[PDB]
Amino acid sequence: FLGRTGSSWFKIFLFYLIFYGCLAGIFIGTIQVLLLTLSDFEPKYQDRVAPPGLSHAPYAIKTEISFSISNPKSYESFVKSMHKLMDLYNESSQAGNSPFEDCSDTPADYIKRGDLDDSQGQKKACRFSRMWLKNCGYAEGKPCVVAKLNRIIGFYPKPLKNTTDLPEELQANYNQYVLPLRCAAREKIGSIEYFGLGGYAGFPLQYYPYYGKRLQKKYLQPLLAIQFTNLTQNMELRIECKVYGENIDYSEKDRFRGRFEVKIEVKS
Amino acid sequence: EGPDNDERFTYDYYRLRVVGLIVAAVLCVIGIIILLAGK
Amino acid sequence: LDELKKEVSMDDHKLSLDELHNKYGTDLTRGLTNARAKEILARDGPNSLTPPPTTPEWIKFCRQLFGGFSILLWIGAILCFLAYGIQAATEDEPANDNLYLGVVLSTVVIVTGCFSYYQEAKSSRIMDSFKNMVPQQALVIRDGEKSTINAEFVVAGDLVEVKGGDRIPADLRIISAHGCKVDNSSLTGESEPQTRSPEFSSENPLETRNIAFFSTNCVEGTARGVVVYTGDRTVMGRIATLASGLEVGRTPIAIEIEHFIHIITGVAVFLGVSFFILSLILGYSWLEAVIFLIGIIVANVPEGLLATVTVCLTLTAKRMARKNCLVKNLEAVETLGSTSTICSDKTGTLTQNRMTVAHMWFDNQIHEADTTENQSGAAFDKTSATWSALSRIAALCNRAVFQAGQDNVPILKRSVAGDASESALLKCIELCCGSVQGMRDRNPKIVEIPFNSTNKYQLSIHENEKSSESRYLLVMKGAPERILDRCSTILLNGAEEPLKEDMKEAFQNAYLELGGLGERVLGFCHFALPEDKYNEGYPFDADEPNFPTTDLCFVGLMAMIDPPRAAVPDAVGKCRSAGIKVIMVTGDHPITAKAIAKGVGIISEGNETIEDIAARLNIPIGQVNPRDAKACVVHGSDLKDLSTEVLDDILHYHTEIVFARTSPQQKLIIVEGCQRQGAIVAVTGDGVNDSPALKKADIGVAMGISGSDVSKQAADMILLDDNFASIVTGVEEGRLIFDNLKKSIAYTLTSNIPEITPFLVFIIGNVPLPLGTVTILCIDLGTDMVPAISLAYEQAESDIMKRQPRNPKTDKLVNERLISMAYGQIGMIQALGGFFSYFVILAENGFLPMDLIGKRVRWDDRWISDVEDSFGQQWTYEQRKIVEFTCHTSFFISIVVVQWADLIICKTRRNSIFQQGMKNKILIFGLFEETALAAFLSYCPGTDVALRMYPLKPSWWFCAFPYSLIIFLYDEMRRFIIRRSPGGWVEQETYY
Ligand SMILES: *[C@@H]1O[C@H](CO)[C@@H](O[C@@H]2O[C@H](CO)[C@@H](O)[C@H](O)[C@H]2NC(C)=O)[C@H](O)[C@H]1NC(C)=O
Ligand SMILES: CC(C)CCC[C@@H](C)[C@H]1CC[C@H]2[C@@H]3CC=C4C[C@@H](O)CC[C@]4(C)[C@H]3CC[C@]12C
Ligand SMILES: *[C@@H]1O[C@H](CO)[C@@H](O)[C@H](O)[C@H]1NC(C)=O
Ligand SMILES: [K+]
Ligand SMILES: [K+]
Ligand SMILES: [K+]
Ligand SMILES: [Mg+2]
Repeated sequence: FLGRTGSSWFKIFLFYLIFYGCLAGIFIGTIQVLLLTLSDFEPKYQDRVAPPGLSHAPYAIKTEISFSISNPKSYESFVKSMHKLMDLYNESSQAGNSPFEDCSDTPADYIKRGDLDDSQGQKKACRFSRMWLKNCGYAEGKPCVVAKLNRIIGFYPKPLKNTTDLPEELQANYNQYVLPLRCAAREKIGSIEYFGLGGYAGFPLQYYPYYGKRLQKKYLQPLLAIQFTNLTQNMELRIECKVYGENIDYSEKDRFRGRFEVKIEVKS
Repeated sequence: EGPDNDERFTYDYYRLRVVGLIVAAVLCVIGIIILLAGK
Repeated sequence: LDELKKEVSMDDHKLSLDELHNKYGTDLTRGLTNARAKEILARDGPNSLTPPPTTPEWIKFCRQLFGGFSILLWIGAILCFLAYGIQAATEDEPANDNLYLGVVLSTVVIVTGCFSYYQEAKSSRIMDSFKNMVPQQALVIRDGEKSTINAEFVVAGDLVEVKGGDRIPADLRIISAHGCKVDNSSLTGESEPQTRSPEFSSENPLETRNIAFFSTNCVEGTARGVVVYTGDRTVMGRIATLASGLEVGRTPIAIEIEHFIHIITGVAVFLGVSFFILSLILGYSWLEAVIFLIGIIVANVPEGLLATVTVCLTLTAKRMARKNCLVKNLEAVETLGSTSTICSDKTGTLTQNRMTVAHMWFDNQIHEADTTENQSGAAFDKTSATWSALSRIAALCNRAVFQAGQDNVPILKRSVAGDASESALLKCIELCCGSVQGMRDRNPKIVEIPFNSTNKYQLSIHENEKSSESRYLLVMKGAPERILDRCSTILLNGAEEPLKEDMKEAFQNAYLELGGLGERVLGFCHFALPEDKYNEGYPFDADEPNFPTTDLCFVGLMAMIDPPRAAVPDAVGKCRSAGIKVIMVTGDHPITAKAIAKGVGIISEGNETIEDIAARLNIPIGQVNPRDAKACVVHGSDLKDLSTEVLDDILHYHTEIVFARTSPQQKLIIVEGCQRQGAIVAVTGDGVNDSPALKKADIGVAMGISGSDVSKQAADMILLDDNFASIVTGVEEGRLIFDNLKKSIAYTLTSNIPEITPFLVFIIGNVPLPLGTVTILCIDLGTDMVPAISLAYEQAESDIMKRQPRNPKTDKLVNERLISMAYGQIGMIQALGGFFSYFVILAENGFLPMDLIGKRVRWDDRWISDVEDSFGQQWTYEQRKIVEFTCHTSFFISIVVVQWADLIICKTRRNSIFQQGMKNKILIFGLFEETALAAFLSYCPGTDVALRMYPLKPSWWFCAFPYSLIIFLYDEMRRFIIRRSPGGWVEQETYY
C-alpha cells in the first residue's frame, strides 16, 4: 500500500487496538484510585479558594456596566443576568420544612449542623427572602447592583473587631454578627444605599458554614443589594465595593478577591 | 477546630519554596560531582 | 564547465627549439622585446590565478533561516503578531502574551540559524594555496639582457632562466640546461629529483625532460626555457581551477537531516491544518483559531533538536581532536562511518615517504631490515663478520650527512643532505652500528670516485682503522650486475672464497627476488689492497684508474624502498573487515605501486591480475579470462584512453584495484567513478596532486605532518600526527554517532506527543487547557536539552566494526520504526501520565474529572468570577487560573518524570540496561540537572509571573511515576523480544 502488505497492515492494527486498549484501561485504573482517595463532601485542598471572592449580578462587559436611561434595549442585557440570580431566590422554591428553615430576621450567629457526614440527611439551610432586598424590571436609571460572597465549605466569615479605627467608623456596627460591605471611589460623586438582611449593609453570619453541594443542595447564600442613586451622569465612575473581615484579604492581581471593580456610566 | 478552623484554608507555600530550592541546589551540586569524576 | 579540465593535456615539447620560437614570436638568445612582452601581456592576461566566485556569508546564514522547522516557527511567530494585532485593534488587551511569544519564537529561529550555520561550514582556500606556488618574481631575458620582473608580467614566449632553489614561474620548454634537476612531486606526488634537458624524451609531455611546470621547483643546476603557458592555462593552473571549482555538494548526514525535517514538517502541517478546520467546524472564532494553531506549531516542531545534533557532532569532534585528528567541517565526523570505499594515495599516505633499507643479501642469505618509523620489528643479524664488512662499505662509500642539530629527533625522522639512497644507507647503519660519523673518522677517506652516469659505481679509498694494518682499503657500490663483473671472491661468513657459477646464480636469484619486491637494489664490494704494492705515502689518482678496479671481493647486496607506515597494513585490514573497499590511486610507477599494495593488504595473498595469470601459465594476455582476475593494476596511460563506462566496469569487476601513474584529474575520475556506483567515498592523501580527488570525496582526509598546504586545504579532516590508524577510529566514531543520533532524536521526539495531545483534547473535550505554549519551550529548550545531548556519549551495543557500511538509500537516520516508537508508543504513555497529573490537581482542588467536560466556555470567561466546582464552591477568575497554571506546571514536571525512563530506554536500541549498564556519567548529569531545572522553575519566586510556573506540592511530583515505570518495563520487555528472536516482527516494526 503506502507502507506494507495486507497481512502486515492487519498485525499493526491488531497491535495498536490491544495496546491502546490496555493503555486506556490503565489510565482509567489510575483515575479510579485517585477518586477513591477523595471525599464526597469536601475537597482535599481549599487554600486556592482561601480568601473568598466577591461577585455581582450585573454581567460586566469588562468589569463595566455602561448604558442609557433614554434607551429601552440599553439595559435589557444587564437585567437578564440580574433576573437570572434573583429568579433563584423565589419563595415558591423555598417550600415546606424540608429542606428549608426560617432563621432570625435580624443577623445572628453561626449554625453548626454537625460534621461533614452523611450521618444525617440533607442539612437544613436558612431561607432568604428577596423582599429583604429593598427597592430591587430593575433600576432603569441609577442601577441596583446585587453582591454575593463566594461559597466555601466549612468557612466561617469573621468580621473585624471594633478595637481600633475602622473605615465606616463604628456606624451601625453589629460587631458580633455582620460581615460588612462598603462601596467607594476623593472622586465622591455618588449616593451609597445598602439593602440586606435586617436592613444591614452586610452578610448575616447565620448562613454559615456552607456544607457543600452534596450535603446542602438548594442552600441559599445571603445577598446584598447596592443602589447608586448618584446625582451625576455621562461619565465613567470607578467604584470599588469592599468586604471587611478577619478571614478576608485582597490581591493586586486578583481584583475580585473580596472586592468589586464596577465602571458605571449612565450615558443618557 | 469549630469556628476557628482557619488552618484548613492555609498552605505554607513559603517553606515549600525554600525546601524546593534547597533540593534543586543539592541535585545540581550532586550532578556536578558525578560529571566531574574525570571531566 | 570543468569537464574540459578533467582531461589530460596536449603539448609542444615535440617541436624543435627553432619551431617553438616561430609559434610564440620569440628569440632563443635575445628574448622578447620590452614592447612585444607588454603587448602579449595585454593580449593573454596576467601570469596569475583568479579565485572562484564565492557565496558571501550573508546568504549562507539566511538560507538556514528558511529550512522546514524555521518556516513553521516563522508562521508561528508571525501568527502570534497577527493575533496580537487583532487584539490591539479590537478589545484593548493589557497583556504581553502574543507579543512576547512572537519575540521569543523569532529568537529561537535566529539562534537555531547559528547552530545549523556552524554545522554547514566550508573552510575552502584551495586557490590561495596554489597562488603561493607562483614566485613573487621571475628572471627573464628581454632585449638580450637578464632582469628580474614581477612574475605576473611573465607572458607566453619570453626567455626564462631558473636555478637550484627557485620555483618554476610558468610552464616552460627547456631550450638549454646544465645539470638541472627538478621536483615534480606536485604532478606525481613523488619528490625524487627529475632531470631536465632540451631533448624530447617521451611522447608524454608529463614525462618528457624538455618541459618544466609551474607549481614545481628547480632543485639543482640551471636551465633556460620558453614560456608555453601562463596563469590559468598552465598544467597545474588547470588543476587549481578544477580543485577550487568543483561543486562541494551535500554530505550523507546533511541529506539525513533534511529527510526527517520533511517527515516532521509533514506531520506538522497535516495536524496543523487538520485541526484548524476541525476547530472552525466546531465553531471557533478566527481570533482563537490562530492561538490553537500557534500551539500546534510549537507542539509539533522539536525546537531544540537541530541544536542537539550540532552539539552531539561537536562533542564527537572534540574526542577526535584529542586523538590528533582535526575535523574542519562538523558533518565530516559522520561521513567516515558511512564510507564504503577509500581511495588512498600511496607516497606519504600509506608510506613514510623515505627510502629505507628493506633487505640485505649476504652469506648466500636474504635478511630483512625493519622498515617501520618507531622500529617495531626485530633484529636480523649482528653476529656475522660479513655484516660488519658490508656495514663498513655502506657507511664509508657514502657521501650523505645528517643536518646540524638533529641529535634530539630519532634517526629515521631526521633530515639528511644527500640523495635518497645514500640517506637510506646512512640511517640503516647509524641505527644498528651507532655513529656513522664515528666510522668515517676511524677510516679517513683519502681519494674517491663519485657515482658516474658512465661508471655506474662509486668508489672510495680509506685508511684502515686497524693498528696492525693502518693500510689502504678500497670500497665501492653501484649496479648489482656491474659490481659482480668486478669481483673474483665472495666474503662468506668471514673468509673470502672464489666466485663459483653456483654462487653467481644464487646472487641472480637474490637479485631477481629483491627486484621483484619493487625494491631498488645495490651491489657492495671491497678490496684490501696489497701492502707491498701500496706505501703509507702512496698517491692515488681518481682521474685515471691508478689502482685495480677488477678482481675485488663481493660482500653483499642491499635493497631499499619507500616503506609502509607501521600502522598502515593493520589499518587496511581493519577497514576491509568493516566491509570498506580500499583502492590505491597513485602517481607512482606500477611496479612500486603493486609491491606496496601487497605489503599493506590492498592486494591480498594469492590474488592475481590478468598479467600474473598470463606469466604463470606462459600464455598471451588475450588468452586469459579477465573474470579469473580479481586484482587489477591500471596504468594512467591506459586509463587515459578508457571511457567512464569502461572504468565503471573495472570498478565493478575487481575487488583489489591499483590505479598507478595517475594524473590529478585521473584521481578525481576514479573518485567520481566510485561515486557514480552509489558509494560514499573517502580520499586519503598528502600531495597537491590529491587536491581534486580530496575535494570531490565525500570526505577528504589529509596527512598533517607530511601533507602539502594544498592537500590540507582540500580535506575535511587532518591527521595531525600522520597516524593512519585514525581512519579506523574515525569510521568507528562515525558509526557510533549515527546510532547515538537516532537515540537522541527518538528521545527528543517522544516528548512531542505529550505536548500535542493536550491541545487536541482542549478542542475535542472543551476542558481547561492542560499545558501552555510557554511550558512547551521550557521542555524543548530547557529540560530535554542536556539529556538529549548526553546520548552522544553512549558506547556501542555490539562490535560496530563487524557490520557492513550502511546503505544510504535504505538505512535512514529517521525512519517509520522510530516514528512508530516515539509517537505511537512511548510518547502516548507520556501523554497519559501528563493528563493524569492534570486530573489529580483539579480533582484535589474540587473540580472532579466528570464536571470538566465542556467547562472551558465558563472557565476562560474573564467576567464570571463565581465558577461552581463539583463541591458547590465558587471561584474567581484568577483563583481558578492559578490552579490551571499549577496544572501546567505539574504537566510539565510529569514530562520530566517520564523523560527519566525515556532517557534510560533510549540509551539502548537492542541491549538491556542491565547489559549496557549506567556508565554514561553525562547522562546521569542530565537526569540530576534536568530535575534541578524543573524544581528551580517551579519553586523560584517570580517564575509564576515570567513563565507561569507555580509551586508544586510534594505529592504532585509522584503522579506520573507509575507511567514512568511502565515505559521502562514496556520497553525492556519489547527489547527482550528483539534479542530473543532476531527473526523480525518486533525488529522490523520497532528497531530504530
Ligand atoms: C421567580 O420569581 C419571579 C418574580 O418576578 C417570577 O416571575 C413571574 O413570572 C410570571 C410569568 O412571566 C409573571 O406573570 C409574574 O408577574 C412574575 N412574578 C411573580 C411574583 O409571580 C419567576 O417566574 C420565578 N421563577 C421560578 C422558576 O420560580
Ligand atoms: C490523540 C490520539 C487519539 C491520536 C493517536 C494517533 C495515532 C492514530 C498515530 C500516531 C503515530 C501513528 C503511527 C506511526 C508509525 C507508523 C508507521 C508507518 O509506516 C505506518 C503507520 C504507523 C503504524 C502509524 C499509525 C497511526 C499512529 C499510531
Ligand atoms: C424605594 O421604593 C420605596 C417605595 O417602595 C420608596 O419609599 C423609596 O423612595 C425608594 N427609594 C429610593 C432610593 O428611590
Ligand atoms: K515540541
Ligand atoms: K571533500
Ligand atoms: K520534544
Ligand atoms: Mg603523496
